[PDB]
Amino acid sequence: MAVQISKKRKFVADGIFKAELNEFLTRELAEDGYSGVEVRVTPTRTEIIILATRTQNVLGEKGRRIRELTAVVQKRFGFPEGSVELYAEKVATRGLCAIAQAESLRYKLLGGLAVRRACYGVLRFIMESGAKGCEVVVSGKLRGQRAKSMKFVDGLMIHSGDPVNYYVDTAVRHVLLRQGVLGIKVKIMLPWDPSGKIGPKKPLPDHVSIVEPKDEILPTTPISEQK
Amino acid sequence: KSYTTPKKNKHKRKKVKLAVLKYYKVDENGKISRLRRECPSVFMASHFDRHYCGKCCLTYCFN
Amino acid sequence: MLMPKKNRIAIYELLFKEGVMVAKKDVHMPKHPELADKNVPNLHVMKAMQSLKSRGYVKEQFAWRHFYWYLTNEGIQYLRDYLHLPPEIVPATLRRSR
RNA sequence: CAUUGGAGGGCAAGUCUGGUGCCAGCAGCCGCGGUAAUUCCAGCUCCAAUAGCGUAUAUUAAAGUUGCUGCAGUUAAAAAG
RNA sequence: CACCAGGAGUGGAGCCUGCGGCUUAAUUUGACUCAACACGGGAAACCUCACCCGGCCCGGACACGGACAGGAUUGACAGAUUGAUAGCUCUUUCUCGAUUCCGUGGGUGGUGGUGCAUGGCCGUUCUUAGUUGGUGGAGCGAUUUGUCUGGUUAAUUCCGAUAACGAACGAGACUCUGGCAUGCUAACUAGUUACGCGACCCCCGAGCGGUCGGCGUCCCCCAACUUCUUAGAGGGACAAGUGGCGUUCAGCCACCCGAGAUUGAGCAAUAACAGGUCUGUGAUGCCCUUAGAUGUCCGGGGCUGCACGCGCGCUACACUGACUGGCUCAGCGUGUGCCUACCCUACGCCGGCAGGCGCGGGUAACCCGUUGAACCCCAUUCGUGAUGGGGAUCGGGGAUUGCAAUUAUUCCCCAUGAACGAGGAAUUCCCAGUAAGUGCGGGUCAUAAGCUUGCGUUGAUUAAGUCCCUGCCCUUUGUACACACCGCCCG
Repeated sequence: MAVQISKKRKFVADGIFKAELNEFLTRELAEDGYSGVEVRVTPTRTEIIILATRTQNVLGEKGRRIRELTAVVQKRFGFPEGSVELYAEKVATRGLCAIAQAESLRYKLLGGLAVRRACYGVLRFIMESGAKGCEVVVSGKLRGQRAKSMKFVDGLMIHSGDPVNYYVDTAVRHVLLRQGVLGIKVKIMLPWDPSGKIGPKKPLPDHVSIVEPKDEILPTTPISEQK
Repeated sequence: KSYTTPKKNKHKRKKVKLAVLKYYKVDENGKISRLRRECPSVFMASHFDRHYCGKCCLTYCFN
Repeated sequence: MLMPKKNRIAIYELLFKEGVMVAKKDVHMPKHPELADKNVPNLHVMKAMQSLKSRGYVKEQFAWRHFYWYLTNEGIQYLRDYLHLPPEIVPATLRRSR
């Protein structure tokens, strides 16, 4: 920022802005599906790529919204001109963007339609786009004064170890009701075996196998060839 | 905060000028005098010992 | 105060200069960011803009010491007719889907 | 202008609203009212016959819970020490 | 989260902390064994405050009717007034001016009530290896198998019983840290520099010569490399071999290759408790406060008052005490305006230290700092003497931040010289760079640690077994218990 500070507080400022903009975009622009963002900083540039299931929300009407919000936010936090930009993209492999399906679910549940028959739909859509295991849990009273919660599970869902955060793309959300709050959590395996966009590492944390092994079986006895 | 039952007077001072009050004298047409002075040296009036006006904090003493 | 004004009208030119606005929740803080040399140190945003939000011609949100103000399409005509300016809806945009 | 019993399941209709707050009442059985009451008191709405409806007490069937047809006696109440 | 084989301790004592107890303008609420008490960056004079006395401000929208041209309505030295140089509010006056208030509807906000209304959320059951459906199968239903003799492991991991088979999650896997790397990868912003004691230095010394020894002394840099050095990948370690055992099943003790498995830190389940979270929140439903506020700025007091009880606690009970003086020896990390007020250091001039002074290095392998770190070291002492100890209490001052330290908030001295002789009531902790001794960092800040949690050193007694005491899991197996022994229960 404008005080030319060390790399420590500079990287910290970068992360402060990532944080200070994430939930801003989530609680601002979620008149659609929502997937995520990705920032990076290069020489005399700083580029921010916004990723959601409506290019038009993040690309504005005739350049209006996205040339209106950007300059105020830019100069307000204190930046140069023409450095910060938001570049739109609609998630190609959508279907296991657990935040996206959880936000669609938040849509469909704040309207008043049933949680179990909607979570069956969440499961159906993620298994349409191809999955390996998921766990969706909701809390809140569906009648009266005594607490209740419900939970759906299927597939493989690793819990301990580090590969949870980057191999299931966990997602959490609230809903507000005239009767009160409900809590929602969706845990979905990442779809791609290879390292596609939301594809994790190529190998699977499991046994060995054969693609084309080699033997030494056929008789090979003394003769030659002269090339 | 205001733990007290009295907060004696949050009311603003009650102003009597909707009802009749002194602004200018009256006289035969063409010559009219001042009840409290309103000329640029609004009420330029000797409050107690000074000339002063409500909001602009106008400046003079005795005119 | 509400009715007295010498530093309250700048918000409408701000809202037609760009339609998305940032604000902070502090009046004890004479601090005002984003070009605060116009002699309105983050005041008078909370006086009459609230009762225009109540109309719904812009939008508001709280988070992280930063309140967000979203200009909407049906507000331009009246947010102008307060000044009788020309009906311009172009804050700065060069019509680039970016 | 035609009603008599209901509006929880059993047992044929409202996950009804203001109340009232285990308080009056309902509930032949369960339980319901212990402020977010489908059992109470009212408004609409719907259930059941219908000039009817139950109420209450004798009578029967269901009954193989009287075993004549045609019971059970280890444990269930049951076989003499 | 246990015993056994031992010690560091409490507990007894000086003193700081929070929990009850008495009170108080209220001494603020939370929590109440273990999973309430240096806990909520809770180390508070004042915002920080939710508490006890007194006041500004309405940002009470807006619609409707009121008041609206003698304008509805908003300012401000006076004499007052106060706790106050409050135009608060009167004496009074003066003008944004249709963007007020008065009644209805809005209750804005909120540290008002609930965690037992709920969410996200932690503790915690129990930390272990335990949680489901598929087919099939035994059961008329509940259920059951799938999940299991035994070898076998930190593992529900293997073999293996074979009505089970094909399946996962929880463990192993998923990472960091420390350790075998004399070979790999290069930094004039790092170091080195072995090389050119070259230039400065002493003759420093026997010698007072050739040279041997010591310069954090420099070379300007367009010399040079990563032994060491911060570390990328390359790559260790897998009961691997064999001496013994089993069934040589999955493995276990040992030794040569030495790093021999496993250095510890992490990561994170199913049912749920009604344990805690609305006083991390505008996470959040009811109702509540809505102009004499629980919203708001501020001043003083309170969260720190003492006849007791308790825990978390620093300092020891002195001779291995220890007093002054020397010199023998780092890495943790923050380090200049911030999301708005104060960033890491060093030099000499003074008073003794505290403390006054200004020049200067630094946005950090640049610079402090080759952190020229203590307690281990030693010279030194009087002499088993509440003793120069253990060292408060309080007296007398000095500075130092701050709007303001008065019930010492901190710092320093003269000086005050006390309660204490390893502590009976219960109990914890660790069997290895681990306890303990322990100086130093980092969080709070205008003030700042006996707390936190890391760096780090000098490093010990015995232990290699066992469930005998408190405790998980297993099997048999009785049960009127179905909120499960704190349960029903009986005269």
